[PDB]
Amino acid sequence: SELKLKPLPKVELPPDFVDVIRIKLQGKTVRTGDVIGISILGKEVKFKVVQAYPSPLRVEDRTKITLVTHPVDVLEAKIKGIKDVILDENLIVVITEENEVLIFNQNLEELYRGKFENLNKVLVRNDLVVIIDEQKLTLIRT
Amino acid sequence: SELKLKPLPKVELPPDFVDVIRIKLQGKTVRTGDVIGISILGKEVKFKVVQAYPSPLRVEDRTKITLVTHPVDVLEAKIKGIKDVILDENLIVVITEENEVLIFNQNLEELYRGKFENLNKVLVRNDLVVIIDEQKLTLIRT
Amino acid sequence: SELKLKPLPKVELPPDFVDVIRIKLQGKTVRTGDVIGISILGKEVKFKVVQAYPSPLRVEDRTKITLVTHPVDVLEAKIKGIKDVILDENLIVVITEENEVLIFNQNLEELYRGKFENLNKVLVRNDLVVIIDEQKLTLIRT
Amino acid sequence: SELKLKPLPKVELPPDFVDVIRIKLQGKTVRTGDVIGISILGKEVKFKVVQAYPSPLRVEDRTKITLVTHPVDVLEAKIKGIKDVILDENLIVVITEENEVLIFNQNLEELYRGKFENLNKVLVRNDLVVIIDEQKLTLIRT
Amino acid sequence: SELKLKPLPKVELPPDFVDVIRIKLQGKTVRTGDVIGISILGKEVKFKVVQAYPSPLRVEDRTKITLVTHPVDVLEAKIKGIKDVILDENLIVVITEENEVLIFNQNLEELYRGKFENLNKVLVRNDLVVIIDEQKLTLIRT
Amino acid sequence: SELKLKPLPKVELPPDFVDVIRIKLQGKTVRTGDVIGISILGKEVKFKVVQAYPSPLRVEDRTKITLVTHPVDVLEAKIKGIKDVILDENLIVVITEENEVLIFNQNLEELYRGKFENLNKVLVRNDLVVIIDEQKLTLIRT
Amino acid sequence: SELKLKPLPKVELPPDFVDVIRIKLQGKTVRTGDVIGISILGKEVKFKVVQAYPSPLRVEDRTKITLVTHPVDVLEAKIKGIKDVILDENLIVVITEENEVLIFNQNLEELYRGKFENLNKVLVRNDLVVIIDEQKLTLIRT
Amino acid sequence: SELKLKPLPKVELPPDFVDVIRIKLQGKTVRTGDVIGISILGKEVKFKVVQAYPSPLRVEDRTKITLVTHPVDVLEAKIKGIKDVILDENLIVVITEENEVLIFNQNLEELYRGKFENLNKVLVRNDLVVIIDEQKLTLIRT
Amino acid sequence: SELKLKPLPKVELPPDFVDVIRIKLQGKTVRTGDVIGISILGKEVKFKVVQAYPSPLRVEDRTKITLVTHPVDVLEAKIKGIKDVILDENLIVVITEENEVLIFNQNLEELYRGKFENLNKVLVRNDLVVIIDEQKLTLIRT
Amino acid sequence: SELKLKPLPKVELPPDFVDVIRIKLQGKTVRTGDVIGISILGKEVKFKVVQAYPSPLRVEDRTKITLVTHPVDVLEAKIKGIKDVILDENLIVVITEENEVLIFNQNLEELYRGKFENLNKVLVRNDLVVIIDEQKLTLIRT
Amino acid sequence: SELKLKPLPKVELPPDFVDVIRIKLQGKTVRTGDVIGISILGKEVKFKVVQAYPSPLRVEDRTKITLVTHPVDVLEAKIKGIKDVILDENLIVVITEENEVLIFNQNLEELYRGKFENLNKVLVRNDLVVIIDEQKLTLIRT
Amino acid sequence: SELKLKPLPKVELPPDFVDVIRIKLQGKTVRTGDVIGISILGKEVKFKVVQAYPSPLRVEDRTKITLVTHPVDVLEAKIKGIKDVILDENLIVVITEENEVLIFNQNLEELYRGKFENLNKVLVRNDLVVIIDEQKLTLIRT
Repeated sequence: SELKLKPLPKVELPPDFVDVIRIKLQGKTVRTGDVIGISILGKEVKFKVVQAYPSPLRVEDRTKITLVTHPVDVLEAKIKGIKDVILDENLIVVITEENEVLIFNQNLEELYRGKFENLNKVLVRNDLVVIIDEQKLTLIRT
Repeated sequence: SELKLKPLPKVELPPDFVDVIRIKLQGKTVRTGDVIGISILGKEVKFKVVQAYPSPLRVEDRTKITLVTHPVDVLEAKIKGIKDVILDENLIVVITEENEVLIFNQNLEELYRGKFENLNKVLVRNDLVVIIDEQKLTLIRT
Repeated sequence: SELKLKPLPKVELPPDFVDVIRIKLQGKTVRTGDVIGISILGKEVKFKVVQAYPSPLRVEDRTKITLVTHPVDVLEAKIKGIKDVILDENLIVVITEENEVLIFNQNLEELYRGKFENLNKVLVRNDLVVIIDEQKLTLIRT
Repeated sequence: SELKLKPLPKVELPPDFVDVIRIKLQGKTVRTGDVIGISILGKEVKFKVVQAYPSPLRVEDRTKITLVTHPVDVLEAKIKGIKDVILDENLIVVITEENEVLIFNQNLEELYRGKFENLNKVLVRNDLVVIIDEQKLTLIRT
Repeated sequence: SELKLKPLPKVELPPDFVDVIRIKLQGKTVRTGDVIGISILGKEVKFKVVQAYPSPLRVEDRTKITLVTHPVDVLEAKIKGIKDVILDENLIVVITEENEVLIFNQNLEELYRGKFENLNKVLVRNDLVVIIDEQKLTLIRT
Repeated sequence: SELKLKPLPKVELPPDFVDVIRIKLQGKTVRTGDVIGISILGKEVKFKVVQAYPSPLRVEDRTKITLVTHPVDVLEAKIKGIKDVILDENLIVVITEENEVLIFNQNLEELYRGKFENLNKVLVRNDLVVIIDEQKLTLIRT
Repeated sequence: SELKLKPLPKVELPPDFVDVIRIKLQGKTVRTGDVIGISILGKEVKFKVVQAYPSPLRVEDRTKITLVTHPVDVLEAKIKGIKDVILDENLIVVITEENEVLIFNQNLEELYRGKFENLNKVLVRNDLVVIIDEQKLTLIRT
Repeated sequence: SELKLKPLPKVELPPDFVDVIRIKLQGKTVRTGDVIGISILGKEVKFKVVQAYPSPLRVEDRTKITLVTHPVDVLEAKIKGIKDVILDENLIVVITEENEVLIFNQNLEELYRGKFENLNKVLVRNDLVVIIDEQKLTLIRT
Repeated sequence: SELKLKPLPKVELPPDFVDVIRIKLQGKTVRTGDVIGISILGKEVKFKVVQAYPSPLRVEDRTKITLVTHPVDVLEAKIKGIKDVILDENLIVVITEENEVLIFNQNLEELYRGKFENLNKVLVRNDLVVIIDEQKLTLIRT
Repeated sequence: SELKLKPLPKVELPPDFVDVIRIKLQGKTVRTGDVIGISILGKEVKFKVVQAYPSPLRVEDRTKITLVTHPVDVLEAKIKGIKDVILDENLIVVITEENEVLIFNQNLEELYRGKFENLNKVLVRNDLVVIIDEQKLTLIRT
Repeated sequence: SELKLKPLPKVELPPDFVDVIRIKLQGKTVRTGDVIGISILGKEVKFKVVQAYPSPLRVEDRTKITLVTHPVDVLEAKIKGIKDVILDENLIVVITEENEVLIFNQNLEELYRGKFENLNKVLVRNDLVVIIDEQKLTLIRT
Repeated sequence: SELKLKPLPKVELPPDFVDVIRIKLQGKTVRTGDVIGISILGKEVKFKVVQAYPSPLRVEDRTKITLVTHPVDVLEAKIKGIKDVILDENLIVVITEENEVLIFNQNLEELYRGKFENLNKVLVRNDLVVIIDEQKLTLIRT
């Protein structure tokens, strides 16, 4: 059991902070990507579960807990057969090998999913995504 | 059979509202872009059909219904044989196989429709669209 | 007990979704602002705990659960005696009545806290915050 | 009683089309934003009701019907007792007499509705809406 | 009878050009604001009727004709009691003393006209015009 | 004979409006690009002759009259053998196969015409047009 | 033989003024850019020679005279064998066959003239002109 | 009596060239903007009169002559009783004591001159000049 | 007594590392901006003292230590009697009670130091700082 | 052995200060970025080691010491086998031979370090770093 | 007598550098603003005479010599009775109490000097300076 | 002996100005690139020594003097085998064929010089220069 946590955006640390975390999170179920509030020294402190191994995970006394210190949010998305990726202002447009078009925002939240038998083009400009086959024009607004 | 819906007023919903929607829409025909009013907790709540796959579609028991929490709009324009598309600042220009030029705005409302026997090139910059054939030059001011 | 949850960014909804949520979240402890992953129909779905009443809260069979549908993140911060607020690009600068300067980012995460006996000025431009008393100049970079 | 209409596809019309439209609308109720399909020369053409004065209205013999060649769109939202409005980039923020805050986009689609007991100031910049009372600071991220 | 004409954008001038114009416009009816093509020296030349006195006017031998030379389009609109004018990109918003709102483009074509019993505010930003009374919010897109 | 007219920016339509137009324009001579004021229902209404076929044309009983509905100004200019067209801010530069350079504005008014025996280059930037042969440099400021 | 003229004050002209101008310029020499004063109705009016084709030219009876409205100016610089030209923000950079570099501003006023034995490349950005040969690097600051 | 001059080609001059110039201009009249050719070392060199103080002026022995390097130009327009001036992007707008409005470009070339009986306000933005009096609204499009 | 620290390499830390830091730094003197290397898990890890309140400070047992997860920098410049401060694009200009002007960059590195007997005004725009006294004008180019 | 130094406060120095600095640094080890305090005229002045060649270096008698008047800063980060680097707005992204990705800011402070087994492409835009392999897509939000 | 010199952009410093400078500049005449090359350690080094007090000055054994270290160019110009200063892009416009207008560039080189008996206004925008009295409008383009 | 001088920015010229300059520069030593103030007609006039042949040079009666008239600063730097030059805002980056990197400002003052055994890349963006070999990353801030 591994818990990789990231304080948001900071934490005042008491002595033996690991024992405290273990006691406060004892028996809880945790998944990768979760955000958990923990009462420390009388004040609420949020932690992003950067990684739970495995996920989900039940926090036990044997669970190893580490602090993540990078001032950056890491977000992942499993996508089968990525043909091309287009990047605009807080827009991420992914086209798959089977002509499926996906639209994500800055938090990597899936804003749009579409299937297109034929697929001539996909254009991106600012808030706009235009999808072109040989029968219709599809416009998607963010 | 797939439905992606979202409420027009951003009100809080009971989690089983999907059942109410299913029984209400059972056997009815739904297209992308439709707006359907449904009584919830004694008040009518309007729902926009963000996407229907396919469209049109007849709601069955095995139809997947999805709640959307983002202001995505999906617009379509049925156009036969799209050869190429140009995307500029709030202008969408479409050129077909039969040498037709169509001009849309950012809301996919048609601003112009035209046919050209000969057709060499099509240029777009800001509010201006220039169309070049073998005989004449056509200036279109948006 | 009240749980106001917001799907991120969407959820495919099964019949009797409330019973499912109640069963999956049964006996868990939840605070306002948390983000929880829930396995639904074989797929992981994240929910932002928009509000837990009270907070923290232990999910029981009597707990009323509602879905939040607004495509917007609401973030709150309790600050005693707000004298003035300055707003720049993803920067929120707050000055208190007792000459305390606070700097928040776009996620309302406290980036900086400072106490200043005397306080002549606070200036903001882009990434920069300049703090002026009668003894030193304090610059804070975001 | 006045109707301002425009065709959705920008096609060439015979000058007496208004008569057929009149026979179509004789005795019907029409509001601003309505879409009316009418057969012209054997093909269906959709017309948008750019404006109806008043709205709603029942078409009579003395109802004036006007063809519009400009791309104006008119949207309205009934809100009782509007105290103040802030207009930013594709954001419309409305504050009522009872300290209610509503946030719309450029299509006048509701992004948020919230009520606030105390209310000192409301600041808007880009995607950010800051609401300031005497106790806490509320950040709304669009 | 007086005709004030403007070449668009130029005219090659023959001897006794006044007699030429008089003969070519023989028996025609002319209104202020019209644009007329006249065959001069074997080439079509466009003239803006900058002013017809009176308007409309029937061109006779007694009609006095003068050339306007300013490289600028002058457009006029009679409005009783102008309270305020707001000016943006190719947008002219006029508010009268009796709360009438008018919206013109760069060619002074009346894009919008509205009456509002109560009237708190009128805001303009780019393509958007927002009108605020004490009952509803009106959004106008250009 | 065909007359394609566009109301500017709108027209209140009477019954049998085609007969009305035919009667009002009876015996008049019309060229493509003309703008004509016609008194309809007691108010002056401007019509752009979007196209007269042929041009010029004498309106007769056989003349087919149609209304144009596109919210766009279409301007045409016959140019023999267009080699290349350059597009900048409200500037349209056309180069012919016989080394002639033409410069138009946003209204397709011929601002400049020039012949150049030799012709190496034509560069465009903002208001400036630079023409290069093997003997001199020509600068044209708009 | 062609003259393109325009009055300096944009005042109204009698249509036959060209005749008077002709009497004034009979047998005289006219160049591009010249300013010619002519008495009309008892008052002097100055006319700029927008273009003289060719220039210089001797005015005859067969000289074509055109009235111009738009404020176009034509500037020329005789330079033998222009190899390439770079056009930047208010900077015109010319390179000749024998490796001569000349720098002009937007008024075609000569800012610099220099000769370089070897000549590899010439770079331009804003106020800076960088000249690269086989021996040294030359920086020219505008 | 002062002359500020500069050569048109930026060529190297002998330090005593001013004497030769003096011999050339003895007893002649020199104005601001004039171009004077003078033989130096057997080759003609053109000199622009950057400034003549005053202008016009008759050259004497007591005339001060200054060599200027920087490409400054001085343009003037005699206008009696200038009440106010508005300076925008390549537009100079002048309002006189008797409510006359004159519009110039960046070359001080007159684009428009107009008289208005009453005169409330004058607004300027980009290409648009709006004139507000007690009777009508006048739009001037540059 | 307060310490806000953050690691220079963004490595994962054991949660009780604060104990190690406390025992390592017990009785030592620490100032804001200091960089202190501390052995963790057999590897030296450098920690930047983001803020020490007060500074300097001697680490005790009751000293609060905070982990920071963001790239905040805190810079200070001790300057006696600061009258006013101007913040522009990457320039910070300070004016004191004793008429001293100091110029810093965005990293708070001193670019200029100057004293002025008389002192009227100080203007800042981009790279230029203009200083106006009763005698002379001083231009400072950054 | 070469030292390039500059004073932190921009004070006036006696020309022989380098001697005192030499006596201060005799036999000491100096690296790039070091800060060295030296008493001049009775007051301590800090000097930044802008560059040391080589670094580290031990000051000898034959060590060259240079006074610098330009505001250049030089930062370096030892990274074994740098495969590629992408430079955006205050973001420096480094990719190594072993497919390691490191993200730094404009102060060369480490924001992130991560290792990726497979690695097709890395895209950068504003605050966004997108990492694309054959299985998943990784978004890094700065 | 004081000489304040600044190396451009750096100087390698020999022992007893003051004696060296004194010997190399012995008996030379120096004015504020001069730039002098001095051979030091076998290499030419430029020094800007940041200040000579008095100016001019003859370097003698009594002359006090100091090094200036600020990474900034300081330029001064004595102007009697400065009423107002306007600052634009690389443009500095100064108006005196005796209605004299002076125009400087980024290097404080006097680009323009003008006297105006009456003086209503001075407006600055980019390269343009507009001067308004009660008889004429003066435009100065830089 | 030849002196090529440039007035900054102007010079009032007396009769026999060459003799005057020769007498005023009597016995002085002059280097290429120097700036010298000379009292002429009672006013200090600055001259850039554009070229001294040879350099340095002692002004004698045999010295030939010419005036340079270009309103531009010409700066030269001898660099053997220039492989590539990158140009940004007031930044000039030069890479030699033997992997030497040099960084100059707008005044061609050598801001940075570096040797790199291995050398993969050099990137430039605004104030930043990044240098990449196979062992370290070098960042240079301007």
